[PDB]
Amino acid sequence: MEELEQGLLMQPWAWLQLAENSLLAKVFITKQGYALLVSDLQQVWHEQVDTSVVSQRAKELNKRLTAPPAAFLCHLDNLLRPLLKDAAHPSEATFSCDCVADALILRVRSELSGLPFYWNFHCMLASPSLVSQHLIRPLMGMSLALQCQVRELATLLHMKDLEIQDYQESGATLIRDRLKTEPFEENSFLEQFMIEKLPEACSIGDGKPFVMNLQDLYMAVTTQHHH
Amino acid sequence: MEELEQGLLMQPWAWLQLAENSLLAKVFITKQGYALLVSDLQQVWHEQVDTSVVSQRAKELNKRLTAPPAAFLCHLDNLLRPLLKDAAHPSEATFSCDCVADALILRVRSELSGLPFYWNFHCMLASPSLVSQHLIRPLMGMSLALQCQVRELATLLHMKDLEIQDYQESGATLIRDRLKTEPFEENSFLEQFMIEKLPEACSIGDGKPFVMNLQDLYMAVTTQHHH
Amino acid sequence: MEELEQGLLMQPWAWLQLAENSLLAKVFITKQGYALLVSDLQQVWHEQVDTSVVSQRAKELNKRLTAPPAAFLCHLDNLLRPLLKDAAHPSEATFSCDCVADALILRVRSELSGLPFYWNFHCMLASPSLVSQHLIRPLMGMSLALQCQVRELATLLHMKDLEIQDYQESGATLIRDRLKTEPFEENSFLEQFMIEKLPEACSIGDGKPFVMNLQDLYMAVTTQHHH
Amino acid sequence: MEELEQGLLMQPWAWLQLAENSLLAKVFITKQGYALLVSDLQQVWHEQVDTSVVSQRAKELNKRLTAPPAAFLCHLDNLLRPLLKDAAHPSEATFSCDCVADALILRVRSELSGLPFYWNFHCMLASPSLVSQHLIRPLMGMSLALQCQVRELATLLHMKDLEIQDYQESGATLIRDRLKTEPFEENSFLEQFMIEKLPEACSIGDGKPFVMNLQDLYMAVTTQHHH
Amino acid sequence: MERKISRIHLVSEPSITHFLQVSWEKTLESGFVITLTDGHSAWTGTVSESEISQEADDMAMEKGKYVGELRKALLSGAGPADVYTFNFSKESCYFFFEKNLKDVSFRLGSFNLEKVENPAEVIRELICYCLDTIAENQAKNEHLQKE
Amino acid sequence: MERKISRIHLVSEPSITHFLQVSWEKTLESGFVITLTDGHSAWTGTVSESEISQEADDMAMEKGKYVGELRKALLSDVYTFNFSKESCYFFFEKNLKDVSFRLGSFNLEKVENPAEVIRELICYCLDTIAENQAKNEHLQKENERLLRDWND
Amino acid sequence: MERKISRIHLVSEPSITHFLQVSWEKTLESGFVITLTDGHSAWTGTVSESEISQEADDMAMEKGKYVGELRKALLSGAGPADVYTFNFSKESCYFFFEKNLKDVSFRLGSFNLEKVENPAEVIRELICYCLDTIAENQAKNEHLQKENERLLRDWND
Amino acid sequence: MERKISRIHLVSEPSITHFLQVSWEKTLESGFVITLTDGHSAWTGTVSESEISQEADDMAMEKGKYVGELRKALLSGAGPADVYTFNFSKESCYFFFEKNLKDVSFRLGSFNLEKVENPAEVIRELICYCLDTIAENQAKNEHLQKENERLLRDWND
Repeated sequence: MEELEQGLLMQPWAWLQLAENSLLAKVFITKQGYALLVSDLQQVWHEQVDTSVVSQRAKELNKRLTAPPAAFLCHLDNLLRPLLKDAAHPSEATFSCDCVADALILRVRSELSGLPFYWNFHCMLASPSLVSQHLIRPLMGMSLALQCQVRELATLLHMKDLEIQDYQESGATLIRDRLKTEPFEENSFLEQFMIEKLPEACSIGDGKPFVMNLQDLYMAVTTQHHH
Repeated sequence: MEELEQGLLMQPWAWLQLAENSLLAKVFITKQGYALLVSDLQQVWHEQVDTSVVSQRAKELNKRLTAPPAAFLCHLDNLLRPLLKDAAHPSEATFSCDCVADALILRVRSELSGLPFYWNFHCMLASPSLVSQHLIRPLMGMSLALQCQVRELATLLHMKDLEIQDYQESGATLIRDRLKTEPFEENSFLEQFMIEKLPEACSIGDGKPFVMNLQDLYMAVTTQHHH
Repeated sequence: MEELEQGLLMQPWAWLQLAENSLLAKVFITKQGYALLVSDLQQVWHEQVDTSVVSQRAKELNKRLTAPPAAFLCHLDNLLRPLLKDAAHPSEATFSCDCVADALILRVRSELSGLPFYWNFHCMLASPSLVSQHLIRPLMGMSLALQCQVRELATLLHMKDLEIQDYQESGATLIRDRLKTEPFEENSFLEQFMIEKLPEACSIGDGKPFVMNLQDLYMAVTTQHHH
Repeated sequence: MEELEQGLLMQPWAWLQLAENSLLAKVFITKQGYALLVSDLQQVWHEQVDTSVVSQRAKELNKRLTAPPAAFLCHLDNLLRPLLKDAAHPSEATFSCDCVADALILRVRSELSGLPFYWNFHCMLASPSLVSQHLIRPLMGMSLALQCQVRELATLLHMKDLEIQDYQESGATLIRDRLKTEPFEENSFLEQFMIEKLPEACSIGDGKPFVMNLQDLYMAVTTQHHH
Repeated sequence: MERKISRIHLVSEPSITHFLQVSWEKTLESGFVITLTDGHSAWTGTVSESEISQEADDMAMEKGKYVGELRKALLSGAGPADVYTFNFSKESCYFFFEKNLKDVSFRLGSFNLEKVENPAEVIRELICYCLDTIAENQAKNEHLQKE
Repeated sequence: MERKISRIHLVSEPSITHFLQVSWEKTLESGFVITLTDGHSAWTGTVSESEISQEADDMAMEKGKYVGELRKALLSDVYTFNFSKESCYFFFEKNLKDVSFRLGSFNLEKVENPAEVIRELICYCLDTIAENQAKNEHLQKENERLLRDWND
Repeated sequence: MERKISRIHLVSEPSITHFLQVSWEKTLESGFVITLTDGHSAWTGTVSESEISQEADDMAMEKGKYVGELRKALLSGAGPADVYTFNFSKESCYFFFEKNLKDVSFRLGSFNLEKVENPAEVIRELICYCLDTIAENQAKNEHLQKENERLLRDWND
Repeated sequence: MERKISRIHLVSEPSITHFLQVSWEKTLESGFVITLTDGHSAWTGTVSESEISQEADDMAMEKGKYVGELRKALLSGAGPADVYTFNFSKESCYFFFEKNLKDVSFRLGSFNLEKVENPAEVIRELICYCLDTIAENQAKNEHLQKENERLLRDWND
């Protein structure tokens, strides 16, 4: 069922307030299972699931609950909103995380209608061909795309100075020395940046920045590949 | 052998073309061995050789030879450096690499003083810790960092709008008309960028672009992280 | 035959004995026929007749006698006197009775003109509506009204003690010592009677008292008991 | 039957109040049933029912009800006893007495303890013997006894007359000359009574008198004869 | 058609605490219904118009105090000691009410109701009249209190 | 043993109503006396303490809000009851969109003596309803009389 | 049989020269004959045709690449500043040579050669030879020089 | 020092081409540094201008008639009839070269030469220089050959 994955790509990353840790992931749920991809910037993870295991794992955790194999994912799907949705939440849905040799358990455990709604995540070490299509490749295109964005944008900044010329080359002094801006010298600006902004701009932190101001692009790129 | 690995980070990528497609790589050789790392942007490969393991293959692939352990490494770069920095290395280097069975061997052909020089790089799919440490980790920094350039250039690109507009609104004067620079707006710009230039920009491709016009920043990005 | 009865009503009783018992009888007579009534304090007996019937009896009793019905009755009336109409000779032709059956036979021998003049009284048990017109109702009136004979006396007796005293002051000449009648006390009086006199003042006996006494009154009541 | 009977004798008349001409009556009710007797100054009526007739009759008159016969008596007596002391007294029950053939009923329509009552008195013609023992015989005792009083009062009057005579004549003395109680001459006393007083005093009317201004004597004379 | 239930006691079965219901339009005089339950089996009946007079007269009470003295039993009227002859014959299906007051047994009203086809049905319905109005009186206990 | 009625509805007989009394002693955790009836037969169960503590833990529910839930599932669309006769087990789950789930359920034992049971209930259930009138009219007249007061 | 005597500098006598003669047919790769010495007992060895191919093949080179490579070493055909070490232990009497580089050598070729059966003829054969060739060239140079003019002096006669 | 090796056969022990090397400085009549060998042995000895002048008495004739014969015998002065049977004993280290004549003969020059204990060091010097003597001619022939070829494009340009 390669149907699942297909959607996992578009779905951008996000942040997740884990009980102790914190990792940016992406999940895609359907009526026939889900395909969650998580990572902590040090190593990716992934877990595929189909209706079968869903209901199976269901009673193995939500024993007091007897829910239809397909419907479960449907409800759980609506529960997972502490990412895309408001950064607030998720009520009492404290995400427990533990690691054990390529294994990563995302013991959700929240509330449902006022009852103890449980659910775990058996995400194994993500595969190469996978990481390549979610981090490496896609993201790589971003940096390669942003660079091309700076040049065309900065070069357009040159036209601003070029126009200012005719105004200045003919008296007509500005009305406020305030707006008066120094001529944009691509070489200059680009050398100081690596000594002022970059030092804290490159800071990947824990991936949080990545999600808060890049997905807008990320999605528009990863999708542009299969087209 | 750790002081070795460290340099394998500072080393900027390089796209080495081969008889069988192209392969991205960055090798850092010293005396206690070397540290290779190749990838086709789909899978990564490690390799942490050492003085010992050096002769087990050196004197093992070059019978008639009295080349010491360490010395062997130096004579190696003359065939690598003038080959990894570009594609102007003499045809005296087949470099026909092959791979299968979960592992990758870098078949290196060359010569010294005319005498045939053989040697290979027994690589094996890179481990998680690196798949990111040399890509995911630093690659993301470029994005978060590069974005700051646009966000900062756009502000100084907008700062110019104030200046040029101040003239007309108040002083009211003419110019060359040609340089009828249109006002700026990160939105109006982005959209035009996305639906018209973004694609031809975020082109992962073989990987050549990643270096030929970006590899530079990379070094500065990773360097700001550790040291 | 209202005539007879009416006369029988306003007719005083009388006392006549047989041998072991006497009866109180009130016999009214007239050429138109006779109407008698007798009783022994217990059960009354009445036997009115009509001229016609008279014949037969007078014949069967006085064989060798010959006398018309009317003229006979009168000649028979010579019984009211021997009846002790005023307690006269009770035995000048002894009587006879036999309270046999429901009727009462009253035999009355005689010697009219030295010639044995016999006759019987085929009397029959008297009727209730007849005893309440000859005894009950009429007799009750005597006792109820006689209460006044004592009442009027009480006043007249008390009225004398009043006159007596007017002499006690305007004098005191009491010649006959044994004449000083004690002051009448209507209260104490009526009392002492029902205490010492009554026990033998209401003693009926056989009726003799009723006749030799109340008769003077009885009549007046039985007669006045109409208008 | 003995008790209930001899008792009725020791009962003084009373006369109650019926919608139509009431009848002088006297009812002696015991626990073992009752035995009443009522007359209308013309015909007497006696009915001595017993325990049996009690329940029986009740089951017919008030089938829509139930109550122990023996005790039933007490609750019934309560309605008559009052009217036996004075007709005017709390009637609490409208009587509809009816006579016929030889029997005479006494419809006693009343209400006890909020629970509407109901009862009858299926009486009969008074036997010859009783017609006297309660009227004839005893009544004569009164009329006969009451006489003695009239005689003694007259006697006491004369002895007193002589007293006043011993003073005026012998003692030759005078007084107020007002209260001069003429010389009581019985012969004249009666000739005046039975011609100006007898009427408005001998009339029986509706038995109203016998039960009041005389009733006491009746009981006194009654208890004397028999018991 | 309002109605009122009340705890009762039978002479046949003393312990068995029977309960009566019966409903009516607006006038208890215009005839009505009858229904008794011993916590297992029912017992219903029905009145008629031509019989409303077949009771007040049969006895000795006027039509005025008809249901007057009768509403003091089946309506918890038992005062400080006011009892009321309340008995029903099962196997006979004959009802009767004869005012009991000091050795007396004044007949007032007697019906002929009998067991119902569906017992379990009625008993439950009766419970409803309790669990239904209970929330209503409570809906007024706090309502009117703080209108 | 303060009682409590409230009528439930079984899916085993989607039409014929039922009744489930629950007489608790002060606290609800301590336990109580729950009983099922139908106007003809009865089923009494006794879920005292020690059995309730092992429910929110066996069902993962939090005791902080568990005992409270029981108050809306034993004395009033949410919450459904399913009890089969011969099963002699009062199974009930918390109904909700998509699905629902068990909450404990005791083995309500029947009663060989319906009469007394079906009676005791009505015998006492005549208060919460009728005896409520004693407090109903005390406000139905007192408040409908105060009218002329606020207009003085 | 063309010779090619040239000086060397064995590790044994890194001071004393070491003349090395080399004979063969028309082509060197057909089986040359090297003969070292030092003025006191020499050494002669033989190399079969396929024996050199054995040497070449094991060097990771081709026939030609090795053959020519040999003459550049075992014939001093290399320039002066060139560096080719030739050591010969007097004990085992084993001859070999290596190409010097960044502290790296190569066992291009090597052979063994029995001790000289007699230093006399060997050392003399060399000298006696060097004198014949030097004389053969004299009658040829005294000729070419003389004839250099006899074939240009009177281009008219 | 201006030597001139001479392939010489010893009458004593023929079949052993010795190598007589006369190194004369400038004037040969004054000083005759001589050295001989056979490819294993070695000999030295010097005959100063005095040892030769005196010899003018031995041969009892002016220095002219003497020195002349010298170069003809030692320095190879040719001779269509001039023969010299070099002879000398080793056990005595006495060198003498007589001039063979029809049926007669007689020793001319003599040398009180002495053996040397350094055959290796000696033979090396000879071989080293002898290699150049024959080599210098090869380089001479190469350039002196391409010159006898230019006359081709010149005899008619």
